This record gives sequence, C-alpha cells and structure tokens, in this order.
Amino acid sequence: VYAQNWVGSTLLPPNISFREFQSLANIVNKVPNENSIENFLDLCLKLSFPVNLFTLLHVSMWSNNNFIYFIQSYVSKNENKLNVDLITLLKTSLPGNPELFSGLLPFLRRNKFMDILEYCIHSNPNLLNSIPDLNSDLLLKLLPRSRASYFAANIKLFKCSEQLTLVRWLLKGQQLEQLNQNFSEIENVLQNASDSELEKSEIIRELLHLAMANPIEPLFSGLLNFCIKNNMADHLDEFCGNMTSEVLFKISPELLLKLLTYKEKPNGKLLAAVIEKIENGDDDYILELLEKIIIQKEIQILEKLK
Amino acid sequence: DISSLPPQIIKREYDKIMKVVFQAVEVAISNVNLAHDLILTSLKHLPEDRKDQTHLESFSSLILKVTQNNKDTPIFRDFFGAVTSSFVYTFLDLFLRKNDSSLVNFNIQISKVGISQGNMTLDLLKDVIRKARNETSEFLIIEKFLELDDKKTEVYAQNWVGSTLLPPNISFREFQSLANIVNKVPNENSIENFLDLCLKLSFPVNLFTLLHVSMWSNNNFIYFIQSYVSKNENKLNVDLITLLKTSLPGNPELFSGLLPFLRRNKFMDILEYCIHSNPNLLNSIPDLNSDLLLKLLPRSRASYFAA
Repeated sequence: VYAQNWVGSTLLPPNISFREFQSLANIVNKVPNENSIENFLDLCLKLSFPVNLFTLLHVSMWSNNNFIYFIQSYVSKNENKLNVDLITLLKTSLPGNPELFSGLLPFLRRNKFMDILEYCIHSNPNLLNSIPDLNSDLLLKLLPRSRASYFAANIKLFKCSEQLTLVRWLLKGQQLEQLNQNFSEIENVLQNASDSELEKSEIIRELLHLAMANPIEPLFSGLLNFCIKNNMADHLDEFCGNMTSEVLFKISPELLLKLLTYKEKPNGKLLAAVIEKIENGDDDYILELLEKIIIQKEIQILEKLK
Repeated sequence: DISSLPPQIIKREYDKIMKVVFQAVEVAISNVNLAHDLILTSLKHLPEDRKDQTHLESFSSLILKVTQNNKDTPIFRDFFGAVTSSFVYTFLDLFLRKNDSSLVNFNIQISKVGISQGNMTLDLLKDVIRKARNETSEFLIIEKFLELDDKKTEVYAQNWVGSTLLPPNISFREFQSLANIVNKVPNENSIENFLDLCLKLSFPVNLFTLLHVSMWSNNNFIYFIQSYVSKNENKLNVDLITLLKTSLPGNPELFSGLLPFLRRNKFMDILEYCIHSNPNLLNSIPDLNSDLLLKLLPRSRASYFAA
C-alpha cells in the first residue's frame, strides 16, 4: 500500500545509477497498478542511455489488466509504433492466453499492425470463438491463411452464418483437400438452412463446377446428399446439362439410377451421354447398372429397349 | 403466367391496392411465410411519395396482430427480424429524427414475446445495419437505439465504438452523433479510439463542447485525461483547465485518483485552487507525508487552519 503510492507519485532523480533503476523496476513488477505503471513510463522518455527494459520487467508474468494498461500507455507516449522488443513479448504471451488477447484486439483494430494479427491466428484459430458480436465483412478479410487444415477439421466449432463465409473462402483459395477430408461436418450445414438461403445457392454453384472436373471422393458423397433434398433442381438440371464424356464413366451405378428414378423428362436428358457406354461402350459397366433396376423394380425408367 | 403489374399503377393507386392485401394478412396469420414475403415486397415497392407517418404506423399495426397470436419459435423469430428490419429500413429517416415516437413505442410492443428481450432489440439493429451498408452511417442509427436504455444495445455499442477504425473524412453530422454515443455509454476502449481519431484530425473543434465529460463516472473522467494530455501536447489546453477547476473541488473520489497525475506533472495552481475552494481535501487524502503538506502551502485561508 505504501510502495504503490510512493513510486506512483514522487519525482525521480535524473542521475539515478543503473543499480537504483533495476530496483525501482522490480517494485513495479511486484505491485503492478495504474500509477506505479504510469510514473515508470514518464522516466523512459529522458534516458540518455540504451538498455532493453523487458529483461527486468517480465510483463508475460503480469495479470491481464496490467499487461493491457502497460501496452496502452507505453505506445501512446513513446512513438505510436511497435519496436522489435514489443513484438517478441506479444508473440509469446497472447498465443499462450486468449483472455490476454481480448482488450488487445481493439488497439490492433485501431492502429492496425496487420502482421501481428496474422501470427496469433496462425498459431491457433480458437481465438475467433468467443469474440463480441463477430461478423462477416470482417472475417472474410481476415482470410486465415494458416492452411484450411485447421478450419475445416473444426467447422462445427463456429456459429451459423460463419459456416457459409468459411466455405466461400475454401473454394476461392482452391483448398480442395480440406472440403474432402471433413465432408461430414459440411453436409450438415447445407441441410440445416442458414441466415441466408441465397448464399447457399451460389456456394452450391461453386461446388458442382469444380466437382465435375475433379471426382476425387465427394462426387458420390455430395451428389447423394444433393438428391435427398429435391430442393436442388436449379443445380441438378444444370449438372445434367453441362456433361462431358469422361465424367459419366466415373458415376457410380448405385448413383446414376438414384438420380434419374426419383425424376422425369428434365434429369432424363442425361441419357444422351449414356449411349456412349451402353452402345459399343463397356461390357461390365452395363451389367453393374442392370443389377440396380432389377433389385429395386424401377419399371417406368426401363423404357430404353431399342 | 402472371407477369406483374406496371410500376406506374402500383405507385398511383397504392392506397387502394393495399386495402385488400392488409385484410388478407389479418386472416392468413396461420401461414407465417405467406404474411412475411407480402410485407417484404409491398415495402420494396413502397413509393417515396408515400413514405409518411400514416403508411409507417399501418405496417406496425399489421405486424402487432401476427406476433401476438403466434409465439417466439426459431422459424417465427428470424423471419420476424428480417420483416421488421426491412420496415424500419424503408422509413429510415422517419425513425431517425431526434425524439422518435415511432422508434420507442415499437420496441415496447416487441418485448412482449421473446426468450430474451435483449436479443430481440439487438438482432433488429444488426439486420438494419446489414441492409444500410453505404446510405446511412451506423452512428445515426445507434444514436436513437440507445434512447431505449436497452442494456444489450449498450453492450454492442461499446464493442463497436471502442474498436472500429474511424474515417478521416467524417462529416460534422457524423462527428456529433459519434460524440453523443460516448456521452451515454462511456468506457475505457471507447475513449481510447476517440483519441486515436483526434490525433489524425484536420479540424480543431474544442472537444469539450461535445464531450460533456463532467457527466461521466469518476473512472471515465480520470482515464480520459491520462491518454489525452500525453498524446496531445504533454500539458493542458484552455478548456481542460476550466473543466478541471470546477469538476475536481466538488468530488473527493475524482480528486483522489487525479492527485498523483497532477503531482508528477507539476500542476501547482491546479492543486492550490482545490484547497483554497475546499480545505477538507487535506484530511481525506491517504498518507499526506509532512513534506507533501509543506509543499501544499494553504496560502489563502490561513484564517481557517489556525482556527
């Protein structure tokens, strides 16, 4: 109680030995408070000598309120800038504690220093979780860049709207091998509606055009999930219209029928590019398809005997 | 086959057209989606020459009936948000005057049927600003939303104003609006952003004429001085001295927190005037070491200390 007041209010001697200076610094490092912090800044503006202050001023050991008040009143008086020493502090403390980063985002959203915000999210993205009223416009411009490997592998840990604007980045970054490896946490988004049924249709457009040229694995897992929600005609009838020969020869027989059987004339024009594989095409592909029509009894679609 | 009706006719006999539409929705309250898109389109086509108080209150009186028969359910709530936000957006200047009878009376009806009143009013504001993205500044919209005293609108205002970077071209009309928000929800981060703003200004505007800091709590008044004096000129400008000379002598809590700063900054007359106007300060100070009192010479009021 006496120390916080003496140190935060007595005028300091402009001749103070290095031996005294280290002692004064250790007092503030034990009783971190508004005035004991402030009067320790009102000295540094006048030092006719070098020395990093952090080697005796272990702000990474301080409580979060004191760390915040320290950086605020440091930067405001010194140069409104981040010198080297201040970067090396921040890159060890904020990745070790999300609570510490909370009031710290405001000051970085003000004076920008964009390269700092890139490094914390690149060490761990679970920082985006507990943000006050987080929005699009912002998160779309905070492209995570940390490989989509972290974001798709945890997509369920977001909110609602953020699911749409995440997949909007995965596509526009060509992150193919991240929509695939985590497909099961993605199907449950397009299923559950959203804050904008409009962004769904444009996302579904960006999916089919890349799937047609790149079967990989989700061509089956996706196109199955498409027809279990017949609220997709504005994409199925396009998919059957944009067809190319080698694309059809990778359609699973369990799926080519489950597309056309729960449909009529519109999806039916897909048959145009199936003639290439029945007539003069492939011996065993015709026979794997012929199982499915007989086992389920899909007779109205059997009208193809010429 | 029904290829709409030409835009002239809709604008012309609008007041005849909408009679039947209102009566259809007053019976169709059973079908949420039917009532929802009818309102959205009738507003999206509502002509400028009809953007008055009568047509405004009519849509409010329609939504009232629909909402009182139903209940807060996820499906009902999120459509109701998009409907009501489009209604306020269509009439926006008629809700954004400075007293707005329509604004406040509307909130007192929506609070009747929700899982939390403080989500319904807030998610309203968040949709309205997602519509108005270049026509109307957030400040003017927030200026009237805080006249509700809705504690969840205050929370989001502190989160925005304390952290969004401000435009170096801001009209005086925006500047006064942003200032009035801080005069209702003053907080550490909201003050710190306004300073990083004034440091980048092209115009002088002696700030105190808009800030009214002597109305803010003791912590708010303290923290404002610390960052302002240091970022500005390491000293006080006219209005600060005239402020401090009459806020401090009447409040001992504020005096106790500012006393160390005024001491380390050598502000002699500032300290002396407080003792000359209020001698009781010297016995409410914790740890008045005899060296401090020998340097806080009473000067005037010698006729008080011996007495």
